[PDB]
Amino acid sequence: DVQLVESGGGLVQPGGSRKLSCSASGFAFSSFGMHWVRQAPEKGLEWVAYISSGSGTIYYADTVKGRFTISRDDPKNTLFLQMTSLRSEDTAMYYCVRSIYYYGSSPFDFWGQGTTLTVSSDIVMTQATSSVPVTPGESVSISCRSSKSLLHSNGNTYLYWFLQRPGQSPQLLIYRMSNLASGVPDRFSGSGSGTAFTLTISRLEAEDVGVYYCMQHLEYPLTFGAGTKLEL
Amino acid sequence: LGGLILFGVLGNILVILSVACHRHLHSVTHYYIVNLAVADLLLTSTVLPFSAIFEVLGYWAFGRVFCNIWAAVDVLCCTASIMGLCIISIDRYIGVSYPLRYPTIVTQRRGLMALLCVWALSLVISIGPLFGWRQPAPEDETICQINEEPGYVLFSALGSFYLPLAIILVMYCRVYVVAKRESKKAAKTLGIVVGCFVLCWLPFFLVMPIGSFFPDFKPSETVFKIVFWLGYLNSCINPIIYPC
Amino acid sequence: IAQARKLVEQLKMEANIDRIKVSKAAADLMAYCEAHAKEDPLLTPVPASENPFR
Amino acid sequence: ELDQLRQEAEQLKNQIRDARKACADATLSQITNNIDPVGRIQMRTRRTLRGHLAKIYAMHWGTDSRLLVSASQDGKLIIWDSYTTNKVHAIPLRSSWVMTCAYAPSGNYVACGGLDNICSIYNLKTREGNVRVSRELAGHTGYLSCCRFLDDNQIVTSSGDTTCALWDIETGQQTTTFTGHTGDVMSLSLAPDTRLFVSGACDASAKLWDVREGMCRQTFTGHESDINAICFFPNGNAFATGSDDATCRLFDLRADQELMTYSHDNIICGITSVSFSKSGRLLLAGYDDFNCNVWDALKADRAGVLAGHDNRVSCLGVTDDGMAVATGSWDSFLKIWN
Amino acid sequence: VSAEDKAAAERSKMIDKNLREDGEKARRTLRLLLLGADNSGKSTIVKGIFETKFQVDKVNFHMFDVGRRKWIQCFNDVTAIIFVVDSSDYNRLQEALNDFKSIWNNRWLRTISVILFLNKQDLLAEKVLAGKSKIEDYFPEFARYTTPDPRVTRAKYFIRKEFVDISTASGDGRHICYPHFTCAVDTENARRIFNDCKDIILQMNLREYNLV
Ligand SMILES: CS(=O)(=O)Nc1c(O)ccc2c1CCC[C@@H]2C1=NCCN1
Repeated sequence: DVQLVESGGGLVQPGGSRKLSCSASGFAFSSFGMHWVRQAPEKGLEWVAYISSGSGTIYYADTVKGRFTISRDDPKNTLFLQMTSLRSEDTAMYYCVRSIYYYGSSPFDFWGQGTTLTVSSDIVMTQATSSVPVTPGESVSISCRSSKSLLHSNGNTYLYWFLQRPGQSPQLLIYRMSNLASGVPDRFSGSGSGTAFTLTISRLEAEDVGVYYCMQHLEYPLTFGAGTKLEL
Repeated sequence: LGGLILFGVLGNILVILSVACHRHLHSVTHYYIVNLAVADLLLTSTVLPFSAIFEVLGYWAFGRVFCNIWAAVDVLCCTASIMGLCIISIDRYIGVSYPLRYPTIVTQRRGLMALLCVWALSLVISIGPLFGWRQPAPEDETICQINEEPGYVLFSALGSFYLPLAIILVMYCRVYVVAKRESKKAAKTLGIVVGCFVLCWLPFFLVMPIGSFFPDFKPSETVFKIVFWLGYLNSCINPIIYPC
Repeated sequence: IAQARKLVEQLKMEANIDRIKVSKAAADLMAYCEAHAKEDPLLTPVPASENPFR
Repeated sequence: ELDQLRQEAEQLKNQIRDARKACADATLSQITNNIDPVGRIQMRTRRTLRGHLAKIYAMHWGTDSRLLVSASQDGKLIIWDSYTTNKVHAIPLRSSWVMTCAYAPSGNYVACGGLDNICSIYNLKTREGNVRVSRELAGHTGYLSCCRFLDDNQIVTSSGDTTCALWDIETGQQTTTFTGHTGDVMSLSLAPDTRLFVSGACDASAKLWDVREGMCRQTFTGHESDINAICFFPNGNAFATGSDDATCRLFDLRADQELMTYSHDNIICGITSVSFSKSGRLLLAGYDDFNCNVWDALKADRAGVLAGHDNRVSCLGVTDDGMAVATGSWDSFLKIWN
Repeated sequence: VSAEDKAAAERSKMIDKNLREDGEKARRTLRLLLLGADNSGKSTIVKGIFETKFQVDKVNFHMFDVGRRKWIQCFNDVTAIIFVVDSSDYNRLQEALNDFKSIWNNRWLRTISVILFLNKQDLLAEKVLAGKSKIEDYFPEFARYTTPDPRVTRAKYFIRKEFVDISTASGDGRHICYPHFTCAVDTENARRIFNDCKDIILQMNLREYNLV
């Protein structure tokens, strides 16, 4: 029922302008904060921008600050990203991600599809492993490291795990380093302490291959990991 | 001296706390009492200590730059208090003449507009001397004198006391008419409310234009100080009677 | 008429309950209270470090 | 026939009274006469929750001891994060007249009800991101005064039609009806094991019901007015009732009789809410004289007063870990005490 | 201190704004508690729990009919109670007087004013003119009562005098009864309720401002 469709993209000359649109359906779009996150054609996920619920708070990445403007039209249930002076490094696939923030909520739970765009300090998240060959039925573990401790004074360790299957948008697996996302099989577990976390999957099956990303939500900008690629 | 400042600040702080302590103070009629208490608190906390130090020492100590600001914050606070009394009277008149249409007339997003307009007019009146319209300052910085420029004195006195006074009198006369018609209890209350304001502010705002425009009838300095401190007395007395 | 029959049936059902002495039940309640004295944050003040509400 | 049945009922009641008398050798006061007094207890308002614009009627703590739910006359059911005083949720109610609210032990559902004779159950965990109504239990012919969850699918409600009900939320129809009260049932308290519960009514009577079979096992009397609040002891072997006669009473299930009465000459006002501490040593009683009292449940001595409400105290609860006490009132403010 | 905590606080502030908006919207409505008894005709006095909303002079009134011992404490903040009495039936008149006395002396309704509606005055006039039933049979005090058809006026004033005698006793002036005589075909009941509510709110405002 929940659907985030995206329109725009395509070929853009350098220095031009382009407006990407994200149409929401099946959920209360007014109460969800929204993010734009881009993935390079052969690299990991890059957080672009964030607009709060009611447009009361807006954040941008320093790479796109000044050139990108994010906005939302609640009555039309639409999200807009207006981009000007597009460099050749801005070619990517953009996703609009919903995220609602209250006690016990699961941000980044639903990711939209991708819209392509071809243009002709920060906390560092480290994924030492870049490719792990695995066989079905064997339990494996993906390790991730943080330059700064993601543990907060309130007891929450703001670490999120995402899985991107070949040809599909990312989906949330584990949020805040321990909690399991709804609809995700119990074969996934997340553990670890400040600056060092692990994601253990037992009885690996099909459709679990792909890229695994560790993201931090301790403070903006939001930074991902390199991405550990599990392949048969 | 200091006892008056303590009494006024304590009364205003207590009023501010007591309004927020209960949710029955969600209507605009309590927002207005909060505005009055805030104006009197600001007055008795900032302006009044400097005036008492001026009366004790007999000379300015903070310097010409830091005493010319004291000649504007005092005006701003006093005008804010007087216009707070004016808007309280207007609110009471609207609530008495239109009982069941009061919620749809005096509404938030409009009571707040009146609350902001009061301070806007207060600052408009008070930024007169700071921008230049004032008497030529004396060379000696150890002395600090009021702005007796005739045009500014006339304009400030008018728009700070006489314009609010007419509105207060008209609104409370109509309130008294309705109260006696709808049924001596109201007479005493309205008499006290109007009498405190008049007995506190009328002497000063009468002897100021008299001394500004009729130097032959210029009063003494002692009565000048007395009528100067009557406004401070009003600021200290307002939380005693208006919340109750 | 059936209401009285239902009432007497209920009274007979409630009259067959085996009852222990008041002393034994009071002793059990006192023992339960004593066994959990250290686990009650309200009975004894908790240091501000462990207090969730500051 | 009628006279014979009435005489038999009188004889049975006399036999029950004699049996209760025979099983009363000592008293709770005598046994706990040598116990160490609790002392002076002075809780302070750690948090104050504002946002309700009318009288607050019910309040229930979550099982995590951090989230709570409150219901007010403004048609609002507000779910608060007690640690940061952040309004997690605000639910508009179809009927503005609500007297009870409940929090599911799993935390996935909340319930409310009142003069509309309906028990509305709202699901908190939906993909749409908004709180929708999951079920509307109907069948009571009177106003609902209390409701408590057993599972995510079973709820026990008490109504003003002198009956209690155990429902099935999935099907939406009553699975058990508990009858025997003559007046309106005002409160109910589930046992810690959730195998039994107790219901107090306006006939100055409390009844112990077995959830499985669905019949009254024991009846407790001793109050002289309507019973407004009832709460189970932590071990499930006793319970406490508050009534309009300005008294609280402790009843023991195994002794089947009253143990202690908590009252004072100064207090002449009825009890609106009652609760127990985690250890059971403290009995929290909310009154309508604008303040709450703390009783030494083993010595019947007032150990402290929770003051700071400027109107009648309506609801009063204690967290599952015993950290704090939440007290609501008719001044639209609910406070947290530690 | 944390980004998610900041976003949660912003959500809480948005919820606060919505709650204040709804409260401001709801403060512009006056709520009436409709009481009485069966055969009194309370349902047609104005042309779980039953609710009705009617508008007059850009003012909205909400009338609630429940169906008065335990739930009535939920109505301790209504603007007024509309009590409807059928004055034609002398058999139930003492019951109506007892019910009105119970409502008036309730501890949760000590500040609520009552708008009494003596319904079905035409039937009372017909019964008085017929003479088959006499008021003095049920109320012996009617024999020596004189009005300030004359008999119909005397009976109506005696009934209103009994109700006002109940009202003024133990009233202390904190709430005022507003008696009215109404028939089934009457259509000015909304205007009467409007005027009485205006008087009640005016008295509330005067008491708030420390006036009379
Ligand atoms: C009279 S004026 O045109 O010079 N401006 C003015 C005012 O309206 C209102 C109070 C005042 C002043 C100035 C001097 C301070 C004087 C005052 N402050 C405390 C009590 N009285």
